[PDB]
Formats: sequence, structure tokens, C-alpha cells
Amino acid sequence: MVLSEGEWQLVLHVWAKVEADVAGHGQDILIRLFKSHPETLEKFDRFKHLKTEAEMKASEDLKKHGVTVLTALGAILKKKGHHEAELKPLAQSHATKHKIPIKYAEFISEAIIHVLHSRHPGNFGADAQGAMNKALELFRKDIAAKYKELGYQG
Ligand code: HEM
Repeated sequence: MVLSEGEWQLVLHVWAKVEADVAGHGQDILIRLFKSHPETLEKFDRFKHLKTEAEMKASEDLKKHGVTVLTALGAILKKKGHHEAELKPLAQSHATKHKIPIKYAEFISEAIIHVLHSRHPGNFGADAQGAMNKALELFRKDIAAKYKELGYQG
């Protein structure tokens, strides 16, 4: 798949807003994922112990990892489809080291869309959400293909 330039512009316009507060958005997205799909929390030996939303919100470590996640995702999105080098090390660590099944990438995709819709309603109308979804689908498709190449499947 290929996004058009107009779709990329909708994606990067809302992303510019996200980047005004990377830590806050990172926290919100990981917490949404762990509340909506509790099984994902189990893959994080670092965070597995957190029992409640209050505890997640107070963890400086979780916030730091949220920044790490969104910074890496932001770098991929800014490539506007030319992301093969950025994707390679991420595919390898998530497939071989962390052992994350590809279905969980769908779950975090959902979490990102939820938080952008909640925080940025005026810059995340239906057309902008559709463009963000296509971007995330492109990312998932390419990561799935690399999983296969690496011997995992997802
Ligand atoms: C937008 C998708 C994602 C991005 C951009 C992302 C990015 C990253 C980055 C940059 C790291 C640190 C370096 C590395 O280990 O590769 C990391 C670590 C990790 N990721 Fe992801 N990740 C994503 C989705 C997920 C999902 C869906 C899960 C699990 C449900 C996951 C599980 C982990 C784990 C367990 C670690 C190691 C944490 C630690 O113990 O420090 N990732 N991720």
C-alpha cells in the first residue's frame, strides 16, 4: 500500500500536536493498551507488577518507556513510507527478544487512535483518522512481512 501526500499531511499535522507533549501522550497510550488488553501487560517484565491505573500513572519508568515508543514511531511516520531501515531493528527485537505476537500491534494501533481522538478532536476528524489508520496498517503489514523473514510469523 501507498498513502498519498494528502494522507501523509493529515497524519503529520496531528502528529505535530502530539509532539507538544510526548510524555503525556505516551503515558495515555500505554495505559489505554494495558487497560483494554491486559494480556499485553504480561509481556513487560518491567511493568507486570502494576495493578491499577493509579499505579501506572505514577510510574516514571512507564512514562519513560512511553517517550521511547512514541519517539521511535514518530521517526517512522516522518519517513512517509521510506522506513525500511528504521523498521529492521524494531522487527528483530520485538520478534526475537520480546516475542510480541503481531496481533498486539493491532491493539496498540487501536490505543493510539483512541487517544488521538480524545485529545485532538478538531484535528482528528474522519478523514484524518482514516489516514492515520492507513499509516498504521502500512506499518503493521511491513512489520508482519519482516516477522516472516526473521522466522517468527507473529
Ligand atoms: C507502535 C509499536 C511499537 C513501537 C514503535 C515500539 C518501540 C519499542 C522500542 C523503541 C523499544 C526499545 C528498544 C527495543 O527493545 O527494540 C521497545 C521495547 C519493548 N517493546 Fe515495543 N514497540 C511497539 C509495540 C510494542 C508492543 C505492541 C508490545 C507488547 C504488547 C511491545 C513490547 C515491548 C517490550 C516488552 C519491550 C522491552 C521493554 C523493556 O523491558 O525495556 N512493543 N519497543
